[PDB]
Amino acid sequence: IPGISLNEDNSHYFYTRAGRRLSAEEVDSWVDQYAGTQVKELMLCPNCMRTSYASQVWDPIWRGYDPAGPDDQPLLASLPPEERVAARGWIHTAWQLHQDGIDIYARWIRRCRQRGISPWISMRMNDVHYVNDERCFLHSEFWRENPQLRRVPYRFAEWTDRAFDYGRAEVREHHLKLIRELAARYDFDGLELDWMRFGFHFRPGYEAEGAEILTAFTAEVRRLLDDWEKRRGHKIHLGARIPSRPATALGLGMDAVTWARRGLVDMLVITPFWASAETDMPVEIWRQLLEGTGVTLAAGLEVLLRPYPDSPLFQTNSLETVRGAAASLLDRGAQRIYLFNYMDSQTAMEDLENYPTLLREIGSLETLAGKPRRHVLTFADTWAPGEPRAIPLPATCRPGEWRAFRLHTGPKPEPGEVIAALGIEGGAIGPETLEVRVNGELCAFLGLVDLSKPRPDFPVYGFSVPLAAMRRGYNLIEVTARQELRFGWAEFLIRP
Amino acid sequence: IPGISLNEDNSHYFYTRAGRRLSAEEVDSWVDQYAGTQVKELMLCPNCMRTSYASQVWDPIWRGYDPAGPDDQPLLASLPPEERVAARGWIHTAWQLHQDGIDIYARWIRRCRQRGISPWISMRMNDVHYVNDERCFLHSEFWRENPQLRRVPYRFAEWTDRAFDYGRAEVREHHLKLIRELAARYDFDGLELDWMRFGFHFRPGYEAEGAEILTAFTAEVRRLLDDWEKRRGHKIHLGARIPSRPATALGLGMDAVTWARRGLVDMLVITPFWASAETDMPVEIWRQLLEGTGVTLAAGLEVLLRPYPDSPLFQTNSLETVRGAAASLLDRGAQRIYLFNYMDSQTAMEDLENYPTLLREIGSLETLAGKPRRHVLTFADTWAPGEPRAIPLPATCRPGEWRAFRLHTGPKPEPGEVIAALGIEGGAIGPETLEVRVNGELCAFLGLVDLSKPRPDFPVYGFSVPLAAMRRGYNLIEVTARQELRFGWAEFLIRP
Ligand SMILES: CC(=O)N[C@H]1[C@H]([C@H](O)[C@H](O)CO)OC(C(=O)O)=C[C@@H]1O
Ligand SMILES: CC(=O)N[C@H]1[C@H]([C@H](O)[C@H](O)CO)OC(C(=O)O)=C[C@@H]1O
Repeated sequence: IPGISLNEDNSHYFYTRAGRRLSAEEVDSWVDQYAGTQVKELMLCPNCMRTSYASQVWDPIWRGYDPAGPDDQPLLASLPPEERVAARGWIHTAWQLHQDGIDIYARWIRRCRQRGISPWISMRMNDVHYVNDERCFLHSEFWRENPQLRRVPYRFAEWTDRAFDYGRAEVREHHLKLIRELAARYDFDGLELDWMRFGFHFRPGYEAEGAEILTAFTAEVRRLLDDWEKRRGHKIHLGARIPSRPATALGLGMDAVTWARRGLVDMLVITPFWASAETDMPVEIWRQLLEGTGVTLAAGLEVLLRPYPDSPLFQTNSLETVRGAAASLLDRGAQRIYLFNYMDSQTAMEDLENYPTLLREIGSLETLAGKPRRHVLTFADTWAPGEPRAIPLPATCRPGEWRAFRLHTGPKPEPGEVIAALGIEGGAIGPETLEVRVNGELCAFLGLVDLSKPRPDFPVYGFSVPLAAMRRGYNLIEVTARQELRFGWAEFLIRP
Repeated sequence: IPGISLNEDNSHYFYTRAGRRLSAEEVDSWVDQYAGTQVKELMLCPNCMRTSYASQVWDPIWRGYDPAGPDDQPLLASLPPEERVAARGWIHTAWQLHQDGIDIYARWIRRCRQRGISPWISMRMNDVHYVNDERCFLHSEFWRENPQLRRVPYRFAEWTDRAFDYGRAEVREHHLKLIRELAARYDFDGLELDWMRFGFHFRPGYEAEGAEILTAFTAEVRRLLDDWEKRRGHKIHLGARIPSRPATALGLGMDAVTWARRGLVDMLVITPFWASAETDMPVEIWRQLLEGTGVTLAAGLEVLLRPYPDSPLFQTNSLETVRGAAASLLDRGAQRIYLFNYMDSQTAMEDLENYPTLLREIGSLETLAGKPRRHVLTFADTWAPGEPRAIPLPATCRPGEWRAFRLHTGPKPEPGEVIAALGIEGGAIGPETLEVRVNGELCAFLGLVDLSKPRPDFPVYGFSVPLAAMRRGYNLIEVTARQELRFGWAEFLIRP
């Protein structure tokens, strides 16, 4: 019953359908794949620094576009010729829809409502893709002309260094301009402020004043949508993406409990940025923080599943790793599972044959029950400036030393098999090199496990877990090694 | 004013006054030093595994003691000879007081009230000092005879491995027996359950079950004190010492939010274990979690101030650094500063001449205002089993890299001098080796700072901070180095 909130990004549909002359009929068909599933809400993202629709207050993606011209035109000049082709696909497809008198977002919305989906607009508040290229096609002229409006003038070590500083009146006005336009143009059920594109909105050190500013911003947005409620004659929701732990959220100027208690938002999505889905997020704590506010708390997944920040693997979640994260977060009280980067092609799970199943299963413990699942140890990609970072992997165990890993496996397993699986880096073990316990109980050595992808490029050793040992929620792997070892991977595989 | 809560431990008074034949008058005079200070409660601890008073349900510290005998006697046999002298100091003074018809806790409670100090009893729930010595004097016979009731059978790498398992009925009953006697024998204004001696109460992996069990335990205790309120004809307060972060507290089976909401407790002490004071604890989050409960949230300080876990430095807080931590924790909403291990001797601040000063200043922003303070970067010593650990120091910065450190410095500085001071390990810089910024602002190179204790044993470099840079709450040091450098210390010195 909690269900699925699914984010469709600003660029995907225009990139993947480039070169077909899209009919209103085909545009509508995109909403159909999500109909009759556990999907309750599609969050349709129309923007980055530029809009994918023909905006009158902001730059459409095709501003500067010579549609008859060659790939090497001023708008695309700054990309390598190969990347001009990909980018021109997004730009041209978007442009050609506007010329055909097709407003893709008014169409998708209309169609969502026939097919029993609540349609949302999700706004990227501070996208900074490719800001290392000040000539890039997808930056706004406002950004290009106002370097003084950026977060970090003294260094460029990351893209967020060039993000807009919302400590500026001109920056808030610039994004309130697009919100004012989206509310007037589209009759949506809700607006999602996606603060997590890219998460960083203030001068380093100013995040306190930042919190006050983003609360006063959200209140002004709530007060705008209250006027549209009258003009439309139905409730319009306001929701927000925010980081996965409450110290990080407030430390990045997002005091969400305040937003919540002031009825400024009615939905919050705790999520990582990108680098990996978090399989472990403190939902129980967020629920206590939000008690009596009537906000719906959603646990946000990302498509990547990676063991540690410096890992060279860039594989995505599978149906089994997503039922793993789903089971867990629902168990911990998630009122929605929110999918970001799980689209129908290109940016998507690699086991794309399983997408129809996924959208029919991960929105409920009922439909996850008695299905194979994988609970993988990952990491939080996002931390406030100077905030101590808690990263479990990789983990070194010296001879005679103990290391514990807690993994959230949500509902107590059904009758069947449980494996605790540990990958070892550095090119090794025998059956006794590791002593492994789960919740104190000795686990049998199984041998080398042949994982399905997502999997590491190093040996994964399996240990059979007494079923009785496994608990609701966190389950604790403890290991000791008789040889020095580095762990780069840890998961529970549960096979009812 | 928020004021001070000060904890007197189970052993200190008996160790330090050993060899004096204490009269009722001297016993009473121990309270008087705290009279006229900002101390609002004394938290009088009467126990480790054994009581320091003449208990009839538990072992007094002197069970098995031969008062006339040599140091080389069974109860003391297992210690080195010179350590027998210290232990017999505690055993004999405790014993000799009982023999003189002096109940030290009854005398302190009554003397507390005469001096306008609210007397509390603080019980150590699971003290495990010297559990490596199975024959040690201060273990209860009940512990020695029941190894099956300990937390971890399958290894012995830390003292907490031999702590009692509160998952067992027998363990709970053992601890409820002492609580029932404490409530009958002493007329205290409140009891504190000190979970944080030593914080580890459950088999590894059983902390969820644990949380239900400690809530019910707390509930019986509240119901017990409800009866004694009628018999005493006043309110009896119930409180607890819990870890510094909600996720660590709940992962060690302490759901203080549930305790607070159900009116089981009215005070919560968020505290480190021992290895260092935390100068940074998320007070603001705890206040939001506890909103509408009426629970007085106390920020716990410890006496040691150490930059990281593996540091060989074991220096205590000074007046300046307790001013710093106090100013920070009150600014963020601490409704009391709670001092553990800040006694009148032996276990005490190294600058003990400043102890009278400390007791009259650290319980109010007003009395701290315009006085020199030191805000030192430390760490959280306590993490739930397999909980990823966030530890800021030490921190390596490679040539051209940026490292950030957030230090909580509470109220905006008054006119004067603000130094960001950074210690560098490994044996050596020039004035242009570090570019140092606070909230973006270039800090002038000051040179070597001669820190008073507590201080690192490696060079400390000062950086003059433009006054107007400094914000209320966190202030961000950002540093980049022209050469690879390890940071072992960071603080803000504020010198109005
Ligand atoms: C085809 C492609 O790369 N799509 C990427 C998309 C795109 O870069 C953006 O829409 C530009 O605005 O961004 C994101 C993102 O996590 O935000 C993920 C997608 O993989
Ligand atoms: C003299 C001495 O060492 N006292 C130590 C004391 C003692 O061990 C305990 O009271 C015995 O039960 O314990 C603590 C403590 O932080 O727990 C700190 C004291 O410095």
